[PDB]
Amino acid sequence: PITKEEKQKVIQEFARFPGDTGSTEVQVALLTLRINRLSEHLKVHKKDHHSHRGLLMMVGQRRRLLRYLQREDPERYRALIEKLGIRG
Amino acid sequence: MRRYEVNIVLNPNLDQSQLALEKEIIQRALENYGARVEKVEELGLRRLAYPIAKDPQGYFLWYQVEMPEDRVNDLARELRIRDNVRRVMVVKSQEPFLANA
Amino acid sequence: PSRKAKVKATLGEFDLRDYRNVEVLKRFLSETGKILPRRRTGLSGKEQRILAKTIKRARILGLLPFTEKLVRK
Amino acid sequence: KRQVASGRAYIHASYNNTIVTITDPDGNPITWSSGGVIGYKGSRKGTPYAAQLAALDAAKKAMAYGMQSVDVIVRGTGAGREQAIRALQASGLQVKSIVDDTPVPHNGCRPKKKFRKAS
RNA sequence: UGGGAGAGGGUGGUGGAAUUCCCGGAGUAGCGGUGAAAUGCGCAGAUACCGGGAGGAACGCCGAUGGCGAAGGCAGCCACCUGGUCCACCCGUGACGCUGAGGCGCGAAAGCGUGGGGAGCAAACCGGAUUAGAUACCCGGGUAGUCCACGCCCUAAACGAUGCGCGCUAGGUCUCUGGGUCUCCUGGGGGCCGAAGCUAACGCGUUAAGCGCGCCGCCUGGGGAGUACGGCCGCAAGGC
Ligand SMILES: [K+]
Ligand SMILES: [K+]
Ligand SMILES: [K+]
Ligand SMILES: [Mg+2]
Ligand SMILES: [Mg+2]
Ligand SMILES: [Mg+2]
Ligand SMILES: [Mg+2]
Ligand SMILES: [Mg+2]
Ligand SMILES: [Mg+2]
Ligand SMILES: [Mg+2]
Ligand SMILES: [Mg+2]
Ligand SMILES: [Mg+2]
Ligand SMILES: [Mg+2]
Ligand SMILES: [Mg+2]
Ligand SMILES: [Mg+2]
Ligand SMILES: [Mg+2]
Ligand SMILES: [Mg+2]
Ligand SMILES: [Mg+2]
Ligand SMILES: [Mg+2]
Ligand SMILES: [Mg+2]
Ligand SMILES: [Mg+2]
Ligand SMILES: [Mg+2]
Ligand SMILES: [Mg+2]
Ligand SMILES: [Mg+2]
Ligand SMILES: [Mg+2]
Ligand SMILES: [Mg+2]
Ligand SMILES: [Mg+2]
Ligand SMILES: [Mg+2]
Ligand SMILES: [Mg+2]
Ligand SMILES: [Mg+2]
Ligand SMILES: [Mg+2]
Ligand SMILES: [Mg+2]
Ligand SMILES: [Mg+2]
Ligand SMILES: [Mg+2]
Ligand SMILES: [Mg+2]
Ligand SMILES: [Mg+2]
Ligand SMILES: [Mg+2]
Ligand SMILES: [Mg+2]
Ligand SMILES: [Mg+2]
Ligand SMILES: [Mg+2]
Ligand SMILES: [Mg+2]
Ligand SMILES: [Mg+2]
Ligand SMILES: [Mg+2]
Ligand SMILES: [Mg+2]
Ligand SMILES: [Mg+2]
Ligand SMILES: [Mg+2]
Repeated sequence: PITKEEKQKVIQEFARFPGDTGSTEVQVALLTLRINRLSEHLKVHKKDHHSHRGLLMMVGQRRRLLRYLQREDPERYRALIEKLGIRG
Repeated sequence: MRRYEVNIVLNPNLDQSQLALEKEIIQRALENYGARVEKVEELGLRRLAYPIAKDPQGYFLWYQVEMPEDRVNDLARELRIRDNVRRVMVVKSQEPFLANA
Repeated sequence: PSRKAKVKATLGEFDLRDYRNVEVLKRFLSETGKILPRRRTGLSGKEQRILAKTIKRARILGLLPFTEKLVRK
Repeated sequence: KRQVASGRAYIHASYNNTIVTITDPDGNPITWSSGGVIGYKGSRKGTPYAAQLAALDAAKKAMAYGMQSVDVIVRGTGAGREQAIRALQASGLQVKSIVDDTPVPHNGCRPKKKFRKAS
């Protein structure tokens, strides 16, 4: 699972400023953490389709936010990505 | 790590030696698997509600511990390898949900 | 009718999650290993649901029975 | 012939027959009867009277072996169960106790169609 | 951020009840089955009873009128891995939203392929009865299959036969699950009865079939026909 600390880590590592918890980057970073974990969970347990639907929603929610960034601040977008190493 | 509660029922016909030789490997395996023993109880002999292993009784053990979850299954898998060990029930600890209180 | 008394009212402060206290747990099984119904246990949807879990655990351990013989008929 | 005195009486009631078996204090049969053992050959075996008779045949044949007191154990739910019990009680044998031990699965094997349609 | 309930999903373990078979004991003439019977099983000793073992499949009571899931669906118990979701605080972002042709994935049962496994059940099938006949209903047997692993198939009365989202419009009553200053208020579900209103009626009624806006799907008398042709998909059966 994802431990509170494990989580608090990314939140710091990505927050635009102190106390920032709801940024597009923070959210995209958190989703990216969950996604990757679940993706690992599914490399094994390939028959766990109910959980795969959760993966599908996450990935969707992500592209959606990222889409917003690209449209709002083309830079932060390129930076958020390069940093996370998303897409590819 | 997480807090568990190992339950072990073993042959009720063991001389002080055999009983200690089992508790030996029990205590051992635990250590070998990160079983930090917070507490313990040994109500020993008790009248089973039904015969387990043809025997109308069993000798009980109990250990409140903390260990690497990913090994809780292996730990218990191990405890079972014994012949004198007739039951192994590990359980994630829980706040006592009182009632009628 | 189901009015002999509810097993809950007949008890004191007890932990529903204690799968070893066969002393009280046993008072929740019928004249057979059968788990008593809420109409008789006096417990609630949630309490009753935890009892079951606990009882079954005690049954696996050997502390409680799965079934008993009726004595009459 | 072996002298046993006290033992067990097993009533296997069903919708087609009643078969009684008397055994020593630890399960080994001494004698037995059933609607077929006595006269009745087909449908009649199920009837309670047949049960009554078989029950008596069982006890009688058992007293020869020196039986006196029995511990009854009922299995089955047939049209004739309760009669075999009243039969043994008036048979002479002393009914020390009665216990229903009809087996019931905790849901194991798919029943015959005849016993399904049961939600 | 802090908490909660849950047969939500995947994996590995493990428990007891019962059935069948095998071994031992004891015991003897029938058992079984039906409306009644017979086929069948039993002196190579069955049925009924006790003890031991093997194996597969399912999970009694608790279960509800209950819970969870997008649907299909999901009930011993334990551990791990994992999805969704509800509540409180009012903390962060700042319209980032809704719907959704096509695409992609999931999709009960039966069925297919390869390899396993088979207790019980059981299409076909082999017999016994019934009957005017009885290619049925009832009875004795019984193969595929039902179970597992991998691939396929993609259908259903897949139903609430009610597409998704949001806003608005009395209340009473029961219930599940949170929070509260725990008469009872609050939030999210599950039922029932009902204001206004709607409806051909039946009924629906804050879980709309009411009053509205957004987007998708679909209908246009019955038969021919979900057929023919064509295309796509499928090993096939067949599907669209
Ligand atoms: K014969
Ligand atoms: K009307
Ligand atoms: K065609
Ligand atoms: Mg008969
Ligand atoms: Mg579950
Ligand atoms: Mg068995
Ligand atoms: Mg034998
Ligand atoms: Mg046969
Ligand atoms: Mg013969
Ligand atoms: Mg013959
Ligand atoms: Mg002979
Ligand atoms: Mg046996
Ligand atoms: Mg076998
Ligand atoms: Mg639901
Ligand atoms: Mg359904
Ligand atoms: Mg969860
Ligand atoms: Mg704020
Ligand atoms: Mg601002
Ligand atoms: Mg959509
Ligand atoms: Mg769009
Ligand atoms: Mg399917
Ligand atoms: Mg299938
Ligand atoms: Mg197959
Ligand atoms: Mg096969
Ligand atoms: Mg059959
Ligand atoms: Mg006719
Ligand atoms: Mg004929
Ligand atoms: Mg048949
Ligand atoms: Mg329906
Ligand atoms: Mg209501
Ligand atoms: Mg409500
Ligand atoms: Mg409510
Ligand atoms: Mg009106
Ligand atoms: Mg009308
Ligand atoms: Mg009218
Ligand atoms: Mg109404
Ligand atoms: Mg509406
Ligand atoms: Mg309408
Ligand atoms: Mg639509
Ligand atoms: Mg159409
Ligand atoms: Mg036409
Ligand atoms: Mg047509
Ligand atoms: Mg068709
Ligand atoms: Mg083709
Ligand atoms: Mg082709
Ligand atoms: Mg077809």
